[PDB]
Amino acid sequence: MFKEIFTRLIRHLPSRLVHRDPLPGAQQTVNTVVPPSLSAHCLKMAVMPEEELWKTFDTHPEGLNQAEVESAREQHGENKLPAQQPSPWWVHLWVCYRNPFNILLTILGAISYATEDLFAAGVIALMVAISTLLNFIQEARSTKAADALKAMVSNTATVLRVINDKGENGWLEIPIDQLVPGDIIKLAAGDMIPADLRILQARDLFVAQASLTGESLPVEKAATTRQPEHSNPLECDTLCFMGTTVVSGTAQAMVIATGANTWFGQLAGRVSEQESEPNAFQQGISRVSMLLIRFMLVMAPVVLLINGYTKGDWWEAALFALSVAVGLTPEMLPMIVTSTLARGAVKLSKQKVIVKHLDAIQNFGAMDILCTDKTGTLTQDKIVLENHTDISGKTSERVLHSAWLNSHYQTGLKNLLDTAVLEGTDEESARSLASRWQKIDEIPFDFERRRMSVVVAENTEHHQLVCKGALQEILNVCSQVRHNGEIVPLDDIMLRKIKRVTDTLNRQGLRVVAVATKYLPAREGDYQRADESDLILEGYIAFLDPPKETTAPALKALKASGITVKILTGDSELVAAKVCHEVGLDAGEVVIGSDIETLSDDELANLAQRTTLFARLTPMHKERIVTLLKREGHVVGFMGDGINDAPALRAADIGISVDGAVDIAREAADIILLEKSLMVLEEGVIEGRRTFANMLKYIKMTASSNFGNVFSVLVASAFLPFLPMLPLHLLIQNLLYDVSQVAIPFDNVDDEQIQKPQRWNPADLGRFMIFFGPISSIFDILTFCLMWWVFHANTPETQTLFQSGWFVVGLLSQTLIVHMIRTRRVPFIQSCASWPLMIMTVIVMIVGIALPFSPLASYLQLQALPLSYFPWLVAILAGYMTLTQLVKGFYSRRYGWQ
Amino acid sequence: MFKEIFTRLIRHLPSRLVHRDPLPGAQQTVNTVVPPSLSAHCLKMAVMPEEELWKTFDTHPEGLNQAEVESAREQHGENKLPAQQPSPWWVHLWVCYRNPFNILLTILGAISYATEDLFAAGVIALMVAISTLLNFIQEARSTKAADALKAMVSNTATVLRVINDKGENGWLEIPIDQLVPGDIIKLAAGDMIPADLRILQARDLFVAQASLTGESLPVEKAATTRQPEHSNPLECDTLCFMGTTVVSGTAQAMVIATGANTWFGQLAGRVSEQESEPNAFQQGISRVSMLLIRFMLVMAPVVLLINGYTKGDWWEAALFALSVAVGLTPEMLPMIVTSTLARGAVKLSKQKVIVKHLDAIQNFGAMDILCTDKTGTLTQDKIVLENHTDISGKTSERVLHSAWLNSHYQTGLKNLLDTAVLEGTDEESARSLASRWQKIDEIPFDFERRRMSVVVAENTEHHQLVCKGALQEILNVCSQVRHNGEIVPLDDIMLRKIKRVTDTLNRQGLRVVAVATKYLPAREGDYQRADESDLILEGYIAFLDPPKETTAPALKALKASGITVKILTGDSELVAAKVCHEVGLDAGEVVIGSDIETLSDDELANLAQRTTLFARLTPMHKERIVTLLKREGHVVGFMGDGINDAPALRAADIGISVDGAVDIAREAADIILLEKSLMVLEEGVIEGRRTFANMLKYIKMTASSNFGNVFSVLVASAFLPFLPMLPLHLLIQNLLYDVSQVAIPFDNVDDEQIQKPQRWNPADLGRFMIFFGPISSIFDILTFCLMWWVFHANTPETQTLFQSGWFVVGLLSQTLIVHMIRTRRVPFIQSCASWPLMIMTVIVMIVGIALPFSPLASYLQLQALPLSYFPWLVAILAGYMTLTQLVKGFYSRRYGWQ
Ligand SMILES: [Mg+2]
Ligand SMILES: [Mg+2]
Ligand SMILES: [Mg+2]
Ligand SMILES: [Mg+2]
Ligand SMILES: [Mg+2]
Ligand SMILES: [Mg+2]
Repeated sequence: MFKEIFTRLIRHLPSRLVHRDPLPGAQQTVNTVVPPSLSAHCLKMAVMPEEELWKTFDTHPEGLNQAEVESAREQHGENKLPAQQPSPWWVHLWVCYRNPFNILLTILGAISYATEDLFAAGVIALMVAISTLLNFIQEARSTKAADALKAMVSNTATVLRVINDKGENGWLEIPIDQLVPGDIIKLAAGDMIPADLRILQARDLFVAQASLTGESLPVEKAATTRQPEHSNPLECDTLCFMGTTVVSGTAQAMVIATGANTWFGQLAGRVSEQESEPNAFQQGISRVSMLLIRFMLVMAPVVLLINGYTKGDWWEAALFALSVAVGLTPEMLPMIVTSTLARGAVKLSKQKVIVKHLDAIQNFGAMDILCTDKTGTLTQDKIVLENHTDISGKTSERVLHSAWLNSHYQTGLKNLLDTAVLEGTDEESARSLASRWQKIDEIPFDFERRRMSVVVAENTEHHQLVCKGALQEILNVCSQVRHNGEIVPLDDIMLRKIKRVTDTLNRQGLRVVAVATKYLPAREGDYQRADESDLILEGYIAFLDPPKETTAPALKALKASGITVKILTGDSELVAAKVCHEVGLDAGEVVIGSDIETLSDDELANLAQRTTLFARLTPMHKERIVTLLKREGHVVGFMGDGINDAPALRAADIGISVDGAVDIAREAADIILLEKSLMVLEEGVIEGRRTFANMLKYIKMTASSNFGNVFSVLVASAFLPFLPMLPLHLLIQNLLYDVSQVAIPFDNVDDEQIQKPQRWNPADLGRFMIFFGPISSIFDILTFCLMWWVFHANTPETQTLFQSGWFVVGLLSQTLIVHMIRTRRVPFIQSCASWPLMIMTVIVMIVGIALPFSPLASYLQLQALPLSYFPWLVAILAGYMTLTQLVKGFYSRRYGWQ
Repeated sequence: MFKEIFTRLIRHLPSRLVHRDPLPGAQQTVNTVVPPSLSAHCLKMAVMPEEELWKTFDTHPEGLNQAEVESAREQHGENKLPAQQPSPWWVHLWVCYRNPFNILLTILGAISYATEDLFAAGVIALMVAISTLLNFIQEARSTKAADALKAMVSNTATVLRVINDKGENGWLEIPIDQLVPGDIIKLAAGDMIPADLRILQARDLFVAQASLTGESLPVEKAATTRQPEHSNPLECDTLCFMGTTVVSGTAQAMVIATGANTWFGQLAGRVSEQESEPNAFQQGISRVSMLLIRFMLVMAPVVLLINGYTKGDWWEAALFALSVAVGLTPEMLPMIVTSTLARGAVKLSKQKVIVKHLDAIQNFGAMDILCTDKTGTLTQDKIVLENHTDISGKTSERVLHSAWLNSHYQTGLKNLLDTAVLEGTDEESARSLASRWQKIDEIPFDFERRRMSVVVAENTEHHQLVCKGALQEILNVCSQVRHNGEIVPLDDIMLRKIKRVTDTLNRQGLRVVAVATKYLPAREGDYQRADESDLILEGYIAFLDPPKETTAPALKALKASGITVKILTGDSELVAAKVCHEVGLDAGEVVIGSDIETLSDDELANLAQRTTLFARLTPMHKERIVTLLKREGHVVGFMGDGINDAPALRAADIGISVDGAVDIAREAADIILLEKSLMVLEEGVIEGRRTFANMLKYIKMTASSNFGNVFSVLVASAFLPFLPMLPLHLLIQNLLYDVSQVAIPFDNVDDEQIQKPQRWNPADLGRFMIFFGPISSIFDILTFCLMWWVFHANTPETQTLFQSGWFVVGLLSQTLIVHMIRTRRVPFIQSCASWPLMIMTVIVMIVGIALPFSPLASYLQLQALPLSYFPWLVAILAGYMTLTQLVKGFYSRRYGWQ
C-alpha cells in the first residue's frame, strides 16, 4: 500500500488545542547564534542612550494611552507566536466545507441528476451543507471554549497604560500577549520576562537566564551598562530577554521587541522550521484517520464497480458508493476530538483544573507515576511551631532578629520561614530593627551554595552580612560561633554536637535553618558569594510544617487509581522520610542526589522504579529522574510550582502547576490547578479518564456502525436490481445519526473503565469495527429479504417501498445499538446511558419513524410504510440488540474492552 | 373568636418527624421513685442467682437463635417507645381521607346531584379521592425517606445471636430497637446501656449514671453483688439501666427489660402524660394552620349565604363555597412540610449531614451561634510532634514507658495522646513492657480531679500506680520528683520553674500532660481516688495538635453566613487562645470556668454574648453557657461528640454530633455529620436554609393564590345569575395546581434569601395573602367582564361557556404567577425557577388549555373555547404578570421579602 504522502484527505486540528506551546528554553544551542541585523539590533539597543530611547519606540515616561497602544499593536503585531493565533470563523467554515468528499458528493450529485431531474441534486448539496454546518458549529464552539480556558490562566504583566477618561496612569495586570513594543512594565521576583526589555531602572535585579545562556547562576541586570565591552547581545547587563525569570530585586523596563521579533521568537527557536515531531495524541489521531481512509479505499471502489457492472449507471453508482463511504470519513475526527475533549476541559474547570491544551487530557488520565515535592502538596506550607535557639538549645532573641533582618530585606520570593519570622517578631522590635537598619546589598539564593545573604548597615562605618540557609551549608562557611554571649572558635566538638542535635530535630519532622552573621568594614563595591566566609553562627530556627489533613486520603485514592506517587525533594532526607511516614507513604530506602551523580542512565532508570522518595535533589537531578522514569512505557506526571521546575515540568509526559505558581511554572505546565491539592488532582484524573473514554466510545461506535452499513451495501447490492437505499436517504441517515451522537460527550462511563490508567491503541479500532460490523449486516440482509418477499418490493417500479423499508431499520438500529455497545456490562440494569443520550436516542428514533409519514417524504423520495411492517421492525431491532448483547462476551474474552 | 378547642380540623404530623426523642436523661426527679412491682422486679432481678436466671428469660449462654428472637419480640414487643412506631399505610390513607373537608365535599356532592343527576356526584367523589391519593403518596414517600434517614445513624448493640445454617455464633451489631428481653450483649467503653441489663461478667466496668441517680462520679458495676443491702434498684451494683454510658472497662450482660418495660421507659419518664409542650416548629405550623382555618371560616360562610340568597340552591351554594374554601385547607400543611423538608433531608445525606428529625432543619438554617470544642473541629485530632521529657527538659525514656503503661492498660475511651504514646514506643520495648507488667486495677477519669490512674504490677510484692493528666492536677497530688535519677522532694522552686516552662510550652500551642508514679505494698482491696497521694512526678509529655488546613476558610464562611462561632473547651486558656489565633478566630479576652461559677445568670448571659473563647470548662459550665446563650432570641447550636456532651447537645436549640461519636452523643444529637468538619456543617446550613425557604415559598404561594380565587368568588358571585365556575372545575383546578406545585421542593433559591439566619413569622403569611390575593381578583373580575360582554355568556343557558372561560384563566394564571412571586428579583433574567418547575408549569398549562378541547370536556361540563378568546387570554396573563412584578416592590419596601 504505502502512498501516505498522496493522502491529503486528513484535516489536522490547529496546533494550539493539541501539542504544547514552544517554551522559550529550547536549550542553549542556537542557529549560528542568531542572524545578523538581530544581534546588531540588540547590541545597539543595549548601549543606546536613555534620552533618545523615548523617540525610537514612540514612548513617554507616562506610558501609553489607548489610541497609541492600538497603533503600536497594528504596526508591530501582537505579542504572540505564529501558531497561537486563531483563524477567522469564515476560514474555518470554508476549510470544513472544501473537504475532498463534501465536494465530490456535490459534484456527483450535480452530474447524476443535472440532466432532467433537478431539486434532487440541490437537496443532496443541501444535505452536504447541513452536515458541514453541524461539524463546523461543534468544532467552533469547542475551540472557543478551549481558547477561553487557555486564556483563563495566562501569564500577566504589570504595565502603566492610561486608566480613567481623565488620562491618569495606573498599573494594570494585562496578558503578556497585549504587550506592544515601547511599553513600560515593572518586574518583581517571580515574574518571567514577557518580551525583550530595556532596563530603565533596577535595584538588585537578578535574572535566571539558564534557559538562554545556559548558566545556572542568576545575573545582575543594571539600569545602565557597567561592563566594558558587550561583543554579544545575550550577555549585555541592560537587556532582559523573553523566557527568563526574575530571581530577586525590583525593576522598571521598556519593551523593545515583541512576538516574533523577540530573540527567542525569531531564529533562536520557534520560528525556525516548524513542529516536525508530533506527540502521542497527534500520532494516534493520524493512525485512526489512516485506518478510516484505508477502510474507505478498500470498500468504496468495490461498491462502485459492482453497481456499475450490475445496473449500468456509473455516475449514480459512484455517488452511492461515496455516500455509503462518507460515513467512514476522517472528518469526524476533528469534530469528535474537539467536542468531546473540550466538554471535559470545561467540566474540569468546575473542579479547579484548567486544561491549557486538549491532548493533555489523554496524559492526565494515562498518568501512572506522579512526581512532586513534599512542600505544599503533602505538607500545609504554613508552619505552626517554630523555635529560634542558639547552639546550646536556649531560646535566643538575637537569632530571631538576625533572621528577621534577612527576611525583611530580602527581595527574592517569599518563603514559609520568611512569613513565620516576619509574623513571629513583635511589632515594637520589628519597628526598631527597621528604623535602625538599612539595606545595602543582597546575595540571592542558588543551588551551588544553597544560602542567601543580605548586607545591611546601622551606620556608615561597618556593614553586617546576615545569611540564612540549611545547616550544613551555613556550617561550611562558619568559622566562629556565639556561645554564651562570647565569640568562640567553632571546633569539631561543637560541630558534631550541633549535627546530632539537629539530626534529632530532623527526625521529628522539624526543618532546621541556620543563621550566620559577619561584620565588615564599609566598602563601595558590590558584595559577592566570596564574602560568605569566616562567618559567626548565631544559631538555628527549628520549625514544623505539618502534613495536610487531606493528604492521606488523597494518596490512598491515587494509589487505588493506579498512580504511583514519587516524592522528589531538595530537602533533608530525615524530614522528608518523617513527612512520608506521617501521610501514610512508604519511603522505603531513600536515595539522595549525591548518590545518582555517579550512576548510569540504565542504573538510575532501574533504581527510580523501586524508589519512592528522592532527597537532596538539585533541579537537574529532578529533571533527569523524571526523564528516566518514562523508560518502560510509563506516562509520568510532574507537579511543581517553583522557579526551577520548568525543565522538570516540560520533561514529564504531563506537567501540573498551581494558579499561585511563578510565571515560568505556569508557562511550562500543561494543567493548572486552582488550588494546590492532591485530592483535586485525583478527582480531575478520574474525570479526564471519563472524557477520554467517551471520546474513544464515540469514535468506536460511529466507525463500527458505519462499517456495518458499508458491508451491508457491499454484500447485497449485486443481487438487487436497484440500490438498497437511495444516497439521499443514506445522507439523511448519517446526518440524523450524528445529531443523536452529539450527546455522547455527556454520556456516563462505568467506574470499571476508568479504574486504571488508560492505554490507547489505535489498532484496536479496526478490531472493533471488524467484530461489530457484520452483526449489523446480518440484520440488514434479513431486512432486505423481508422487503423482497414478505412485502413484495421485487421490481424497480416499487423500489421506493424497499429503500424506505430499509431506511427506518438503518437509522433506528444504528441509533439504538449505541446503548448495547457503550458498555461491557448488561444495559439498563447495570450500566445505563446518560439522560441527554436517552433523550437524543428517543428523539432521533421518533424522527426516523415519522419521516416516511411526513409531507417531506415525497420530496425525499420516501414512501409511507404499511402498519404490518412495524411488528417486523420491532422484532428485527430486538433480535439485533439481543444478538449483540450475547456476542459482546466473545469480544471481551478474546481481546477485552479496556 | 377563640374557640380553639372546638377546632379539630388540624391534623398534626407524627411526633417522630418533628419533636425530639425522650433521651433518658430527664433529670433525677422521678414519679414517687417509680411504682411498686417495678422497683420490686428490679430488686429481685439484681440479687437473683445466675443459675436460675437462664430459665426466667428463656435464654441460653450461647445466645438466641432466630425463631427464639422473633418469639421473644412478639411476646415482649420491640425495644422502642410508643411514639416511635409508624402507623400502617392503610391507617395513614384513612386519616388523609377522612378529614372534614373531604367528607363534607363528598356528602354535599351526593346531596346536590343525587336526585336525577348521577355521575356528577361520583366524579366529585373521584376528584376528592384523587386529591387524597396525591397527598397520601407525597406524605408516605417523605415519611419513608425520613424514617430511613433516621435509621442510618442509630445506636447499635453487640449481640451473640446465631449466624448461618450451622448454628454457630458471632457478635452482630444490631440496632438497639431489635433487642428482645433475655438477650446477651457485651459492653465496652463509650457504649450506652441499650436496655435494662443484668451483668453476667465484668472487668473493671464503670458506668456514668449521672442522668439517673444524679451523681457525676462513675460507679463500678460487678458481675455479682458486693454490697450488703440494696434497698434501692437504682443503686444496685449488678444492674445497668438504659440511658447510661460505660466510662471504662468491659462487660457481658443480659437484657432483662425492653422498650416501655425499661425503668426509664415506664413511670420514670416518657410514659406519664405525653409531649405536652410543642417546640417552635410545631407552634409555627399550628399558627399557620389556625390562620388558614380563620380565613376559611370568615370567607366561606359569606360565599354560601350570598349564592343561597341569589340563586336559591343552598345545597349547591354550600358545595360551591366549600369547593373554593378547600384550596385554603390546612391539610396541605402535612403534605407541604413533610415533602419539602424530607427532600432537603435526603439532599443533606449526600452532603454527609444526616437529619434525625425534620424540624431540626428549621433550626439548622436558623442557627446564628455555634458552640464547639477546639479539638477535632478547629484542630486535627492527630498530633504531629510529641516530646516526652523530665522536669529539666532532657528527653526521658522512663516518662515514655510510664505513659505507655497507663495508655496500654487503660480501658477507657481512646485519646490522641494515648494513640501517640502507643505509636511512639518501639516494638521491642513495647513487648518487653507488656510481658514484664500486668494490669491490676484502674481508676477512671472524672472532672473533679481530672486525672486517670492505672495500677499494674511486675510481681506479687509491690504494685505501681501510674497516673497521667493535666499538669496542675498531677502537681497537686505529687510530693516528690525524679530529678537526675534521684527522688528529691518537690519544693516550691521546682514548682515555679515547671509552671513557667510549661506555660512557655502552652503559648506555643503545645499541650502538656504530666505523669506520676508510685510504689505501694501489694493489697487485695480495690484502689480508690485517695490512693493518688504522695506521688513521684516522672516528667511531662508536650505535644502539638495542629489546626486543620480547612478550618480558616470554614470559619470565614460561617461568619459570612451570619453564624457566630464560640469555643467551649476544657483545656488550658493559653493553648486554646493559640489555636484560635492560628485559625483566624479572635479569642478576645478569655473567660475561664472558675470565673463564671460566682456570676449570676444575667451576668453570665450578658458576658457570653461578647466572649468568643471559654476555657477550663466542666460539662456543667458548658451546659449553663449554652442555655444562657439563647437569652435574647438567638438560636444556639452545640457541636460535640463526648461522653458528657449529652446535656449540652440537648440544651442547645440544635445539637450536632459526628458518626464516630459516643453512643449518648449520637442519641442526644439532632444532626449527625458523617465526617467531623466545619465546612460540611457550613454547606449543610446553607442548603437547609434553601429547604426552609422552599417550604415557606410553597405555603406562601399556594395560600395567596387560593385566597385570591376565594376573594374573586366572593366579590363577583352576587352579580352573576349562576356560579362563576362549577365546583367540579374548581376541584380540577386545585388538583392540577397541586400537581404543578409538587416540583416546588426542587426549586432554586436566591443566594440573597439564604445569606443570613432565617427567622420565620407565621403572621407574615397573612400579610402576603392579603397583599397578593386581590391582584388575582382584579384580573378574575376582568375575565368575568370579558366573558359577559365580549363573548355574550349572559344567560344560564350559555353558562358553560362562561365557566370554562374562567377555568383556563384560573388554572394558567395560578400556575404562572409562581414564577413572579417566588423571588424578590426580576424573573427569567435575574432569577430563574428550576427545570423541574419549568417543566411542570409548562405541562400543567398545556393540560389546562387542552382540557376544554379534550373528549373529557363533555364529561367535566367544559365547553370548547373559540379561537378569538386565546389572544385575550394571553393579554390577561401578561397583564397579570406585569402588574404583580411592578407591585412586588411595594411589598418589599413596606414589609420585606425575608
Ligand atoms: Mg506578575
Ligand atoms: Mg548588589
Ligand atoms: Mg446499520
Ligand atoms: Mg457499640
Ligand atoms: Mg477496681
Ligand atoms: Mg386565581
